[PDB]
Amino acid sequence: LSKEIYDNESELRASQSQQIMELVGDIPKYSLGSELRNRVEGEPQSTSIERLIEDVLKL
Amino acid sequence: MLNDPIKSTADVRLDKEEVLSLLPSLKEYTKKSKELKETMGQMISDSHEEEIKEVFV
Repeated sequence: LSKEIYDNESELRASQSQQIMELVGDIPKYSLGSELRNRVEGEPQSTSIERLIEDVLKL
Repeated sequence: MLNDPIKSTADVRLDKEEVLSLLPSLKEYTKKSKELKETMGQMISDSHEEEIKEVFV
């Protein structure tokens, strides 16, 4: 019974995981450069203006 | 070493007035270059460099 309860809740969780992954993208990852996501996550410890230039034209 | 063009901006044109106001010293360099070319042309035309270059050969 607990296995069937888990299977039903996993079937309910599948639609929720597909819906919450198909929301508005809000400019998601794997689309920016390295320096944009590094400035998102904070403390990059290595500034380089050439990579900022080559990545700011990719957004 | 060619005159390298500006990087692709994805349909954002080169607004020369905005980037000229962003670098205001470039107008000072432009007027200094105009005065320098004026003085050098006055020095060249007085020296008759083209005249003595064309009368010889």
